[PDB]
Amino acid sequence: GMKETVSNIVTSQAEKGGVKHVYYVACGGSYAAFYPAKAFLEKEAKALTVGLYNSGEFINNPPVALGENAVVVVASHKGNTPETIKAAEIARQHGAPVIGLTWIMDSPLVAHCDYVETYTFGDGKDIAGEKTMKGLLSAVELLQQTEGYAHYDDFQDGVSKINRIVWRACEQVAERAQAFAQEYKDDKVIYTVASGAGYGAAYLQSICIFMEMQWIHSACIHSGEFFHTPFFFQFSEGNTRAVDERALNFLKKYGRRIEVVDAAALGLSTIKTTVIDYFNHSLFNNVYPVYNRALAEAR
Amino acid sequence: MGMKETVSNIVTSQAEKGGVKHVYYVACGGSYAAFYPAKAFLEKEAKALTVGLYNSGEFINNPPVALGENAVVVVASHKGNTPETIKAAEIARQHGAPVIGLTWIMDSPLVAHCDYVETYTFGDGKDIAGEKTMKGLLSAVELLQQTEGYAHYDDFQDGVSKINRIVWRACEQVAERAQAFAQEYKDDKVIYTVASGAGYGAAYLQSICIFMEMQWIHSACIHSGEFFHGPFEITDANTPFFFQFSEGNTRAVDERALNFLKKYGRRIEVVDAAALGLSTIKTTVIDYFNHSLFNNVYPVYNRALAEAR
Repeated sequence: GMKETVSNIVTSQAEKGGVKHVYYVACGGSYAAFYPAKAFLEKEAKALTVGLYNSGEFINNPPVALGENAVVVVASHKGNTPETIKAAEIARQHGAPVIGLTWIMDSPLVAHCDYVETYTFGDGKDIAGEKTMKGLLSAVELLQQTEGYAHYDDFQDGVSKINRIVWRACEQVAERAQAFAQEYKDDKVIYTVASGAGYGAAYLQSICIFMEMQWIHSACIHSGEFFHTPFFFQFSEGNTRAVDERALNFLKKYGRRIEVVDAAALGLSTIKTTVIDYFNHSLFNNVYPVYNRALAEAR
Repeated sequence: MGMKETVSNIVTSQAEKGGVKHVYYVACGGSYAAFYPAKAFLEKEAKALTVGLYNSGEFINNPPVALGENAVVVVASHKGNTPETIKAAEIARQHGAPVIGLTWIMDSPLVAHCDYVETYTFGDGKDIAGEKTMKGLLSAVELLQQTEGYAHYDDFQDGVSKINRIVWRACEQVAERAQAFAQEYKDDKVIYTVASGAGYGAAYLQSICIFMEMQWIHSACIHSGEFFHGPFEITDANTPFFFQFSEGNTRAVDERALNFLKKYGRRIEVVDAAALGLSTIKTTVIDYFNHSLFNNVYPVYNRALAEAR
């Protein structure tokens, strides 16, 4: 478990000055999957630092605080990406404990980590166990076991709820997804829009899905960026909902074509407002496939 | 010298309160990516100091819990009237965090909500040594030097003394190529920028600003790290790339990406810091000068591209 893994780390490093620095390092889909974890530590930590790196950049330009007071968390689906493996090696060379997240438990990556955690994956998976959620649980536990986390139980409550929310949401959007697919099957460019701890899910939707999967041009616009062609709009619940609302109003005043995917309409608010931020990504990242499958099958 | 003094006042003021432990850079728009080098600087170089970089909207709606008496907030607003950025300054001040404001305008409403104000050079013929990005960086270098010490302080200052001349010469130097670029690309509906490292924000600005809102050409900014491995899925055949070839610790990342794109025969406009005279700056600090180079060279390319229509 993450709890136990972190316990072992906090123990192993206590005599070395403790855990002061957290680095999430991955490529591609796995990089975006750690954005909620970075957002969590940035919002919630008073002592711990957090950094999120592309694996290439990390191995070519490691931080000076990489050492015995750093924990490095690496992710690679197949446990094969050479740059992420090299990140783990470089971490261990500096005396930093390495947690690997992988689906393939005897991949090359496992050989260069101190701890390995796996996640649920594919159709039918339980969301409470998915990669993003393991990344978040690493952050939650690293916080809780170093400085304390005031909303630990609220977070675990959220973990116990998110699977049911997502399965229901996927059912709920299934009709709209059909219409969306009709209305957008000829578009060569679709923007995504998001903010806050869920931003990474919209970034994945642009890059991994529209561009790399469907040869549709895309960019992901932060909601705050409009002040200073259709839009696939991520309307979050929690502390940046007001940022998103302002952006949506703006877009509608230009009569843009906008597909709105609203966390509040999809039942996310059974999660307590103390932690709801951190569950936007898991909602959107597991709801978008309904829209994407429909889009692809209209083309 | 002014930024050294400001930070000196803050270090003194926060000393009997536990010291400065957290630095936040907050802005909208063009000011925001302008602080990416400062973020990259503290992330690479600091052992104790945390750094965060925020859009003002997100800062005011979701402020970090560490915002308090051991935090410093640097806000930037050009005319000093971004309501969100004024509100960011006010929220910090309410939390007991010293605020440094960056503006071109000493009279602006922003000045009334900052503990300290620094101005910066602006417009054509400006001293790059004094530009917004550079003041952001100097806040970071002084905050680090005056708290933990900074091993490359003098090298950093050397860089500051050279950057203005490097940038003006590079602007003259690319004038011819910029013409050719303009002709080559005048008919294009999509240009991607590519970059890595502490200069990435300049490539982000180049996409989202210049391209996507000066020629209304679809653009996006892609990190060099995306082009390490096949398959080549991201774009179709004819989509071209405006490629920021950095000097410093991520040059190798960029070199890999560049070779990947050439291997697949892509249309690439290369702007190379190494070929524009940045390499007089010591390698200990050269990462931090990429932004100021590219952000001040791109105008030449962009003016010619807009004219070629």
